[PDB]
Amino acid sequence: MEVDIALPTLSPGDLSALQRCEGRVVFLETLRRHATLREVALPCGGDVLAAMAAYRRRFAAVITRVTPHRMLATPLGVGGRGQSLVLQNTGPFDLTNGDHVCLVPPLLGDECLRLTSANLELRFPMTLPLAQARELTARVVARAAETLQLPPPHRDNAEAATRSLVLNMIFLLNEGAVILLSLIPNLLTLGAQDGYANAVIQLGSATRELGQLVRQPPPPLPQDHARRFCVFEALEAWIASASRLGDTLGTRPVARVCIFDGPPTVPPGEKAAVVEV
Amino acid sequence: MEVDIALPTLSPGDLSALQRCEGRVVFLETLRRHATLREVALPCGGDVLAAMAAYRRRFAAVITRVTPHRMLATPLGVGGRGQSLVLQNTGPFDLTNGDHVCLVPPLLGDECLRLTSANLELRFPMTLPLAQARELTARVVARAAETLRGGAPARGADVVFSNGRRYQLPPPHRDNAEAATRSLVLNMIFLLNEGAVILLSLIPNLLTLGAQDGYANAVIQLGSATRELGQLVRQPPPPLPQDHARRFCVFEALEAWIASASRLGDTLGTRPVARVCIFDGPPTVPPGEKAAVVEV
Amino acid sequence: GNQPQEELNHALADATLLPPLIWDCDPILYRDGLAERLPELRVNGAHFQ
Amino acid sequence: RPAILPSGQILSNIEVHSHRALFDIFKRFRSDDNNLYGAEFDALLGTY
Amino acid sequence: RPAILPSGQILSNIEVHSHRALFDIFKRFRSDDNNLYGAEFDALLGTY
Amino acid sequence: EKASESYFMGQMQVARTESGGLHLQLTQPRANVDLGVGFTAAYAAAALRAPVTDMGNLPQNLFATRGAPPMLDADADDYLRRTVNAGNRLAPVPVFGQMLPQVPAGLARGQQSVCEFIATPVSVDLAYFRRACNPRGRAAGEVHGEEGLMFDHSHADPAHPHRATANPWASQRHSYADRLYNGQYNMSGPAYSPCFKFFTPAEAVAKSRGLARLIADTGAAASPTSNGEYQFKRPVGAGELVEDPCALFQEAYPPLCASDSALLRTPLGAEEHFAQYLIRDESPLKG
Amino acid sequence: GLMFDHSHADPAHPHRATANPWASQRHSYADRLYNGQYNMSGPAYSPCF
Amino acid sequence: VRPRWAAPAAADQLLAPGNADLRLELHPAFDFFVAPEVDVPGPFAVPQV
Amino acid sequence: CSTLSLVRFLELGLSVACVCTKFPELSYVAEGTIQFEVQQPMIARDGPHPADQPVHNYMIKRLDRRSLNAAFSIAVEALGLISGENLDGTHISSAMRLRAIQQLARNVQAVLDSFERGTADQMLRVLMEKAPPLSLLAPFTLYEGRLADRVACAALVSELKRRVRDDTFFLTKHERNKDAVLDRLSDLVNCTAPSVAVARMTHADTQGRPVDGVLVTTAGVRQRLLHHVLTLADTHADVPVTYGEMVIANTNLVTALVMGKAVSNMDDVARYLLGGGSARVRADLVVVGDRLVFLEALEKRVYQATQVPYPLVGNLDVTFVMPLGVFKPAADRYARHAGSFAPTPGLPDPRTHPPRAVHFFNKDGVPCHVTFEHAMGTLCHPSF
Amino acid sequence: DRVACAALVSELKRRVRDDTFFLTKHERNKDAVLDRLSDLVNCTAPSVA
Amino acid sequence: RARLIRQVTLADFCEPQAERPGLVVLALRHPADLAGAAYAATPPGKNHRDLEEAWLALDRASVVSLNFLVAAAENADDALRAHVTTNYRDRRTAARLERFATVLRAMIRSHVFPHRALHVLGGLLGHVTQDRLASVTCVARGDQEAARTNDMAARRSQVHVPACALMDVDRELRLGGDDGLRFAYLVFVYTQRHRREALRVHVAVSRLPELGDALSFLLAGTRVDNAIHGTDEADAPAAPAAAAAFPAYLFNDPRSARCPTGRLNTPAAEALPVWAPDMRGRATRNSCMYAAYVRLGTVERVVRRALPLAHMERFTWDVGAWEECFF
Repeated sequence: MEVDIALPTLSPGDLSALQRCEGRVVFLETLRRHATLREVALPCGGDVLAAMAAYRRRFAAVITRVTPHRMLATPLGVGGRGQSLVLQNTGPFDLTNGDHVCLVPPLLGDECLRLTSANLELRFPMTLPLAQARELTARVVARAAETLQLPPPHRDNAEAATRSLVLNMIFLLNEGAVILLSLIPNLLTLGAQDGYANAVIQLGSATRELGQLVRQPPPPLPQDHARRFCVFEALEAWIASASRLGDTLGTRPVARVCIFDGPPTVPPGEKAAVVEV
Repeated sequence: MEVDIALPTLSPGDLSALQRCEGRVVFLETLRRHATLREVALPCGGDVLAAMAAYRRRFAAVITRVTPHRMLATPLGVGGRGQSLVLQNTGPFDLTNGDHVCLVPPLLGDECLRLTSANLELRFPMTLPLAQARELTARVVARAAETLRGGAPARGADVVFSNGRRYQLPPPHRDNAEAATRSLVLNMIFLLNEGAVILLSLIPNLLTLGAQDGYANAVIQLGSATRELGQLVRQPPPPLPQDHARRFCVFEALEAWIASASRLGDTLGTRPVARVCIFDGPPTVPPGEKAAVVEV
Repeated sequence: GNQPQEELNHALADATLLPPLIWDCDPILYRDGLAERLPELRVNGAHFQ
Repeated sequence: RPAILPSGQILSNIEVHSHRALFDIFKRFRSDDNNLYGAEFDALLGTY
Repeated sequence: RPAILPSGQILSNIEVHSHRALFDIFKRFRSDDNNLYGAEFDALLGTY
Repeated sequence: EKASESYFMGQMQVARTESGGLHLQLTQPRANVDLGVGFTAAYAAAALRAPVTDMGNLPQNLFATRGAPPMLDADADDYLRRTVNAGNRLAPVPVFGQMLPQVPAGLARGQQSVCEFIATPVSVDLAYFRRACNPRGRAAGEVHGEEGLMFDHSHADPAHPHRATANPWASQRHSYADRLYNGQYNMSGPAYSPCFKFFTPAEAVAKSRGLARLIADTGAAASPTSNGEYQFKRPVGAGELVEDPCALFQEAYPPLCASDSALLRTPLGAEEHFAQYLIRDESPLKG
Repeated sequence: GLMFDHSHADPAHPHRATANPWASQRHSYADRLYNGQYNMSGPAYSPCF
Repeated sequence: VRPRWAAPAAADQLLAPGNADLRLELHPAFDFFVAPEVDVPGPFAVPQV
Repeated sequence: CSTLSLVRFLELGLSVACVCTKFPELSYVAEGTIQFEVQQPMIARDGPHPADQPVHNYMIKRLDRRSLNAAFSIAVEALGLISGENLDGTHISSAMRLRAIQQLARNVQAVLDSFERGTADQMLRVLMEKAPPLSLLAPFTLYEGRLADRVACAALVSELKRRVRDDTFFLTKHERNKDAVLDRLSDLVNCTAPSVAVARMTHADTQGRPVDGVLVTTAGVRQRLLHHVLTLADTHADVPVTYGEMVIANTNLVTALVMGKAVSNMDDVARYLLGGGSARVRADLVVVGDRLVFLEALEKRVYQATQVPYPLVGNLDVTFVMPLGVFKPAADRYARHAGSFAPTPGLPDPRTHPPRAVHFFNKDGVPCHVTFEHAMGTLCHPSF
Repeated sequence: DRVACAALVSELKRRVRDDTFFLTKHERNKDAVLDRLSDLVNCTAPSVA
Repeated sequence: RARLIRQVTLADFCEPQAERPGLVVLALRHPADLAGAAYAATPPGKNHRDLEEAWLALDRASVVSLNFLVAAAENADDALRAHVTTNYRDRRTAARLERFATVLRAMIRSHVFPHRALHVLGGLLGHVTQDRLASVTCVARGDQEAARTNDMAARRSQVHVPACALMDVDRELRLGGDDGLRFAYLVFVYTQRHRREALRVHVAVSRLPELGDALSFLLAGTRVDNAIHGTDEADAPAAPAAAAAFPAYLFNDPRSARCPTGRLNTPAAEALPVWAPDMRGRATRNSCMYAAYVRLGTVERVVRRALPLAHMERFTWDVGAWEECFF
């Protein structure tokens, strides 16, 4: 399948600028075979949180050719996992070989191929490696939680992010989880005889600030402490949650980079082969 | 895209052992049509967390036929149409037909080739069905945790079933299970406690609601629309001037926790790498025996 | 350590290192107050009366 | 490793897996295994 | 297992025991070892 | 020499794949073998260009290394971190996922080296640093001395028959300086340790069966260091060719240095004045 | 980014970060006299412009 | 916390790329410090403004 | 436009440093070997101690596997034009097809070239790793036969420790003398030993006796040598222009297929056991000592205008050591002259206190000193 | 990469202040002048013919 | 082309001669480990051996056709019950359907949910049967009609789903969208009220790649009445002690009682405030579980046409992993 995006008549002042966008990704809404350019288009920059929430509700598409009439595309993932294509990087950090990439809305705006003749503008999302996209989502959601190079939130959707976060956190509290919660001092004392044990604990740990301020008594034996065991259940639940906490706030990694011959690290603004996942 | 591996000739006898591992998986570094055996090697006594984190920055590849000269591999990530391929199951328990496999390090007692002629070691990761692996990880971690607090060291229920037969979950001291897993249990238990503490610090009165009518009502209201009982998160007290030795900004701690939790969740596998589509064979493949698979 | 920097830096600023000759209890009364390291002085077997 | 030109044909067939005892090495693969088609030799190039 | 026909002669001589590290495996003997005299083969005597 | 190498080239082959486009990737296998008893080639290292790395200073920071049990009063080592990491580059900034030294901006000269510090009694004789010396005092190495000489103390130091050692805190088995820069004591960090090869016997597995083996091994030993803006530790697999006669002698050279700038002036003159001393330059780089 | 920040050390004498706290920070004294976009330009030439 | 002005800062360790004085030391004739956003002189107790 | 400087490996003088033979079945052979035998001479002693028998010994050296490769990507837009699928019936698509096929030809022209400079680079990569430095090589050859007892080994290492630190940089620290350079080059050329003779080299001078070796350098050193110390011998040399051949046929085949080995000169062994175009290339020669070697600096003919570093700029590595705060004994502190670095009158002399820093010159020369407080990174850590 | 340009500019800084005048600082080394002239000639590159 | 799976099995649940090709089949876990994991999985207060009994009351058999499973649930249109009963050849069939219903209702009661007991295979196309022993064959990837059935009346096939259970989403949620390529999800609906509970099945198609909030709103009544009646039979203690209020005022207190690190023992640690987080009987996550879904593939079109049915259109088999829906 090859999504076909039709174009209206264009002035030569912007057609030649659109030609340069040969390896960026756009977000359709329905996967019909044909679709006009006006359809696939997002308003000018605003509320990076809302936009990041919108990328979840639509499936991406990367474009390959730009003819004076017609502009092709490719629906990224609907049935395929090995359609090796090429897409250019537009994020600040240079993405290296091996790691996955995730789509993130742009910061500060200023990335808008404002077309005057057609009277519309596009905002192609930037591409970041997973390790840094996670951190960016963390920073933005924390800042949203603060309000009860950086744009301010809107207080209408930030509450939705807070709701998702607080739900995913609330459902960690289990009658088994308290058993683990009981050994905070037994953990700190273990984080003293060795080096790695102390290394795993952070500095503003938000728990060392607790284990040295409050004593907790032995836990109450739960109902039927003979038949079943609770710590196992709580830990399994926590694995199940944390395996899917990153995506529920940001976006799943959409493709991983593979290059057969070129230099490993590809700089910003340069195309690099890829395979999707 | 099939890569070959130069093989520094070892000896008779050992080469037979290398021939016996004609089905396992190996983690390459980069997709080049050549590679030296010295490259795909890991000290078979190693930290499980770091190995599981490194498994992401590599490519899986299965060892097809081997010869005294070289051995041929086939990567799994990139591929055309997802062609079939053979795989040697090496987990502790069998895997059925029509499910998904996942790659985890040798969490329990380890097995590792010791190629004494070439003086290098190899680790071949286990091959587990999805849910059973996601539960076995929790099993080993929970056993280590129960041991940690010096409580009742045994409960006779550290056992896992799979297709009838009962498995024993070998004792946790065999190779280095008291040392090569400490990192994992620490890094998991700590994050769990930190998440709990942050939540309780943002909502101080959560555990003083109705035992059955308040907490459930709060959860159901939170899951539903925007009432939220006002700022259900009470405004935390104002922090210190960031040079006082006891500054504590709760929100930056929440930020660090989100980041670390996401990172830990991604470096755990649990995203299927293949799927057994065996055909013309016994529907249940026992451990140690090959099994037809199609990559996902 | 519930002590200003000077006592950690030097060795003779400590209020916990008793002098070799004492004529009263003024140094000893100051000693026990630093429990951050469990101190103890044995006088013939009794703490002090 | 396998033969190239058989010398004598066998007049009488029999079940072979019964009489494992008469033979010294025994290998029975299902059908067309992978080892038969390996032509991998090794030898000295020159002496001096 | 010595060579029967050398391809080419070595031009220069050298104390070789000192430079032994360049070579992979080797062996020296006093003079006229008995091992390299009897050479017996192993033959398969009919395929079927 | 006239024929120093046999060279066999195989048969070319063209492997195809798909990547947008079409990647034809040629390949040709080939092999060679030395065919001359004894050596057949040599090089001399005639000229000299600018030192590719800076020869300045950079105090190594331990706080990137783990395995050392911390101090009980967490406020104490918190203060240690808060004061020693201050104003010190390659400080382990906890930027996401690595807790590694941040990417520095701007380079005076080649990649900056790293410095170490080894305790030593004040009454160590000074003349041991004029000539080439070993930072331990036991000048064991391997080339001059059979196995068992690296840590024994009932046998004299071969390079100084006068004493047994020259640095008690840096020679004994399990001594202090050993427990920081040894091979099998799991106290290494991401930063390169310029003295890693001086307190390591792990080559005991690699026993030396000929001086020619060490000779040929030197001059082509793969590089242990990185090539980024610092001297980071590098995976051993990649490597690169580099020459170093140190690992053959385990000995170091003293650079031109003195305990006062007022001694290193164009009228050099005296080399020992008072408590302040001067050390002339006795190194392979006399010019 | 190397010219006005004071966390990345001086790339010529990496001991310190700057060698003159009165001529290196932005809006410093010595800067407000010889900066191209603060416009205290007179008729005479200025070698340090 | 200790006030930076009273406890002397450093001799060399002032020009290090981290400390919180270079950020406020950029004119030989003027000083720059932080103070409560009030009018001077104000009431006795220091307001938390 | 621009041409494409083609180069053939056999024209270069580096060819005489190796024998090259195609072996079209290398992809099949396991680890091959080569067998040497050598027979050390012996001289007759006399007197009390009994004589000895003449010694014999064999040896083998195994091969090693390397490979070359190069990517050749072409794109879809032109792939549709080559195969004629995307071809249209016009007078304009024809020209684009012409352009596409010309591009593919000009591309394959470059990729086929790379397999010559490939060997040109691989030969240097190989030879550079087996040649020990001359410094560590001369005295070891001076001490042959006596490296049995320990004392001779000590007398050898005590001389290696000097040769390393004194004979390591000529023509940069000796620019007034001439015959010292040529004599060092003579030692270099004469310290090695000739390898096996083969009739396939025939690398000859324009007039007479054959060549013996090569001398590869960087352009700068070659320039410094060809105008003060070395006189050009000639300007041409007749070389072979064909490879050799080792093939498996009609006697190696039966043995390789049924047994598992196949010797190269199998036909000779058989027929004995049972009864039974020189080119002209402009290379630049030079005579040194009593030999005749090629003198090249391949930085231009090859390696030029590309992305690979020249493998002749190696890397020396030294480890410096300086004492920080030592205090000399009492009986060694003394001013060489009573007129000392007398401090300012009225204030006491800080030249008596124990020193607490070292001063050393940096790469360029500006001094940068290390003081105690820099050791805080070490002497302030729980590891202590 | 940074490590290359570092040494490049560090050698440029030395090449400026040593070889900006010949046949006036060095009339004794007659051959050094011809050396420099040969350098000057060969350093350039031929254009299209 | 597409890839197939063959699994010999018993003719109890999926009966490949009774139905024509083109309907999804499921793989059933070995029941031994379910019965075992119950022993540790059933919550407090409830029975801990009732699944043992429920299974023993139904006495390898491995596959189960969705056409069969949909009948043994709450939601079903009785026409399909009549079809399954009178159209299956097999003996004792209605009784078995009843027992299977009791099995699934026990499964949800014991907090071992059936979504952890039924992996999904593709749509069957072929079979050879002995007397009460079959070998079904289903696709696993690719599009359905790449196969080749041995019917010789209709070589290719389609995918048939009982229209009684097919719940569309977009036209339901009124997204105002326009039908293009839509996903396909098989969803389960749990409901938990002790001794009065059931399971609802559906087959959902939409363009929504992430169900989540969509089901959370679709099944609002289920989540509501499941969060409150779910903790039942668990002894909660009396009114929670005031010590349970986790103190927050004490974090950035400059003057407060503090403890030297490493000394949580007998030495003077008494002056620290006590806090007993005690959570015994509140709603856990498994208590608020109400639905679970899994992606099936992509679809063009759905038409309804005959017993009512729902023919798919260009189904491309792409099976995904299971998913929880509790929040």
